Amino acid sequence: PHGHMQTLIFFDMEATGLPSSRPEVTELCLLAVHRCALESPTVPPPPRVVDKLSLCVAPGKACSPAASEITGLSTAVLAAHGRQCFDDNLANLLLAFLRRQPQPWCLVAHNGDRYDFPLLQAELAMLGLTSALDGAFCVDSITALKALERKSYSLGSIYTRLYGQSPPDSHTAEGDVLALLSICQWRPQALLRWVDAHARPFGTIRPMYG
Amino acid sequence: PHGHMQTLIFFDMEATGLPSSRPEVTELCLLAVHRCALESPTVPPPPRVVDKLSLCVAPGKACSPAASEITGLSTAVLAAHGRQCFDDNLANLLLAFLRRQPQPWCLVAHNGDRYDFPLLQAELAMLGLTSALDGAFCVDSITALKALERKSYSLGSIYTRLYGQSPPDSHTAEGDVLALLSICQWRPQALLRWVDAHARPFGTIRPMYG
Ligand SMILES: CNc1cc(CN(Cc2cccc(Cl)c2Cl)C(=O)c2cc(F)cc(F)c2)cnc1C(=O)O
Ligand SMILES: CNc1cc(CN(Cc2cccc(Cl)c2Cl)C(=O)c2cc(F)cc(F)c2)cnc1C(=O)O
Ligand SMILES: [Mg+2]
Ligand SMILES: [Mg+2]
Repeated sequence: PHGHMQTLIFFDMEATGLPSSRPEVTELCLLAVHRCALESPTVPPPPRVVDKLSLCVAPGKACSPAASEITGLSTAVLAAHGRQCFDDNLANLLLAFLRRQPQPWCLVAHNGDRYDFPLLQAELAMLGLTSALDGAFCVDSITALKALERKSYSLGSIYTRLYGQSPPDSHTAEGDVLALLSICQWRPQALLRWVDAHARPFGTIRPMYG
Repeated sequence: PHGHMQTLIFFDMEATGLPSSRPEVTELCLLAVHRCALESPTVPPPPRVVDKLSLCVAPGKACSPAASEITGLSTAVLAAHGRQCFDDNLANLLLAFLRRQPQPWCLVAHNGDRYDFPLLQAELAMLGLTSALDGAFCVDSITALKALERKSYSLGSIYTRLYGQSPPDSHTAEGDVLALLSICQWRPQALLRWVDAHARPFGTIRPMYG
């Protein structure tokens, strides 16, 4: 018996590779927007009032050449920049950031069901924090945007169809979240309605592995 | 006997007004850059690998009309977006974010000595966390950039003198930090040298009030 989502947390991660490789997180971005920014609003500017967290993470293994080409990250470069692994302090930081947002929380990620949600659950499981985000909800924006539009349903393809130019910085987690936000601002009332109707408990997401 | 700063945390806050008004924080942005991004690098792009935290904060009082005009924030709007006050959870979040960066840490803020540093110390003092950032260092970028250039020494004026266009989004904490970073990337080796030579313990910054 959940109510209306109060915060939409636009969410994207980079990783060492695709799911079949048992990947690890290399970058994450959370962009928390209060529902009022969508309910009561060429390309729309982001809301003035948002919370943002963008962090790089040292994975415990090498990125694949393909992963490095598309994400612009490598394990060696992350290490040169002194990045720390996905550890208890990181999980605590994520939770403290989420706690600054009104509940209910809904993570919104493009192909989140395939990529971002199961990998986040796997990282948390490795720390023994298997219930840390049980109270959050989640939606996959490709599922939402397909349903609403009813071709390619990549961020870039959607954005270009809606706006005309290409999105900026397609190759970072932050760039992806910002493009997703812009898409979500096209018809924001409808998007928000769909999320409220379809949000799933994060606890129902199985870890990608382990 | 401190060594070389390992992380430069470009830092800007918005507040309810100027120091003589006993102001409170309304927005903060931390952009942590590893020294290697400056030491071993028209307008330079930001480094690929950075950590960023941008948060809005509910102050315990109204912003002045002048503050609202220049920052684009008001107490009522922050409240409509469900923002929380500057509390223990916030202080913990800030520390957890800083702990993901290699030490020594140096906060870098434009007119930081007048604005950002004393107000941060005042907020922490109100929570009884008077030593929380004792291990950090700080530099005021107006002091640095004056010394290095050796007219207006605002962010916009410097940026325009260095690059040609105007900076983007002069009216947000994040916009300010990003412009500051761009300025710092002009002659980054010299900037970094100056910081290492002049960094001050954050503990020597007196609270703005109280
Ligand atoms: C097609 N669109 C996406 C693809 C990915 C998969 N990638 C990037 C990647 C793309 C190609 C080849 C490779 Cl080798 C890699 Cl790594 C990830 O970084 C990624 C992240 C995750 F959170 C868990 C995961 F398994 C992979 C992530 N997000 C989107 C998006 O639309 O936001
Ligand atoms: C002139 N440049 C700046 C001025 C301020 C002062 N302001 C903005 C403001 C400007 C004018 C009139 C008003 Cl009424 C207000 Cl509020 C703050 O928001 C501010 C923040 C602090 F951290 C503590 C403080 F006391 C004020 C902050 N930063 C810069 C900068 O260069 O980054
Ligand atoms: Mg993605
Ligand atoms: Mg400032």
